[PDB]
Amino acid sequence: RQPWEYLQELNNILKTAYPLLALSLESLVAQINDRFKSTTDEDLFRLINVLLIDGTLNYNRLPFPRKNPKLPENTEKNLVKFSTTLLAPYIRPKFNADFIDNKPDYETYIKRLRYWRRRLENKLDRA
Amino acid sequence: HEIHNEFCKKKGFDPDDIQDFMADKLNAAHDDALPAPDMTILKVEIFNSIQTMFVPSNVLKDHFTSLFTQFEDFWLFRKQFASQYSSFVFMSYMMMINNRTPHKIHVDKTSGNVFTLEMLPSRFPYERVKPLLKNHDLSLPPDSPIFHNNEPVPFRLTPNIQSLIGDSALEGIFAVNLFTISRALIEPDNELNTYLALFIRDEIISWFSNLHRPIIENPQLREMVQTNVDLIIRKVAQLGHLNSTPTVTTQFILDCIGSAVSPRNLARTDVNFMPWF
Repeated sequence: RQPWEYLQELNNILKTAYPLLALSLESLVAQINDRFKSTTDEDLFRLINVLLIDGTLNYNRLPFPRKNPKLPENTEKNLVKFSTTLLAPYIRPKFNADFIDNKPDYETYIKRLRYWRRRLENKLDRA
Repeated sequence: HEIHNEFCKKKGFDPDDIQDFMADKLNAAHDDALPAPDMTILKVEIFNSIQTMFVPSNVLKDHFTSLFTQFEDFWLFRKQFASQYSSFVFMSYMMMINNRTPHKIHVDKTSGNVFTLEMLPSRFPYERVKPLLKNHDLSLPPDSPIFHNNEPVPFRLTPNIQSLIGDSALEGIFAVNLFTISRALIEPDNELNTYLALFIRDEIISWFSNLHRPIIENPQLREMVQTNVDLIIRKVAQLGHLNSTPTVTTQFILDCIGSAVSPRNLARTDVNFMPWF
């Protein structure tokens, strides 16, 4: 198959001619890719931010005329997937305590997300 | 967005209270014995209530006057902000890029340079939504790619940006640069065609590869590309066209900024757009 064949041919031509250049550039790119990975609190912060903008975006989609709404099943399955894709030891027993006890009802869910976002932004600002 | 958050937290608010206020005042009128079945008048009056109770239209200008230690610096900053925001509005208008929320617009506080991230154009799947006709002005037996804009406003010129630019610079620097850019792009005898052809074609290929129907690969795809290119070139040449009769240059641009700053259009957009700021 011609795409990866042509890409490996171009990489081989770029590696034989100028080998020192390709070596230094690949070592630089690899060290940036391994060492500038974000920590646990920054990943939790960006996860809570994308969850909060999706919650306030779906709450304004006119789901109902909003008597006392409830969460859809796909958002709950997405966040129970994200809870297993979170950090294991210490984030999960506190993140799981905020969707088992019927905290998702589109009002305490957004209030919980705002509380967690404010606490995380104060934690990252005291770094 | 950072400037808006500093203004909200300098007082006793946080900008999710704006969403809470519009949700409560929009939910308090769906009830029985209907006082407002019309959503537009209620949306306009809660827009004015947001602009008066929470965020006045002098926040950005006051922040930037407090930012610089001299008025020469603020005056030169505003003089460059008007030209760079005119270029940003042109880049948002041509190629039909999406909603420019105030966290996607970045400003350099040492030059006045404006740029934006998430420069993703809006491609609507319908060929059905169009003020123009389907058959005669353009011929497309497929229907998927159109490059259309969804927003009520033609671009983003909110009250706070308009109070920062002022009245003299919005008339003499914003609209005139927005006119001369589109005049300079249609002069050089089809460079717009040559750039926009392949940069539209890659967007068409990504549009047919995002949704899993990549099998339509034919000169019909070139017809889609040329149709979208002619549409974008027509909308660009609409700005820089001066009439044969004596008419103010920057008149279509002034009508566009009249339709982009009216509260009857800014109230009909989403709350993540932040039309008050």
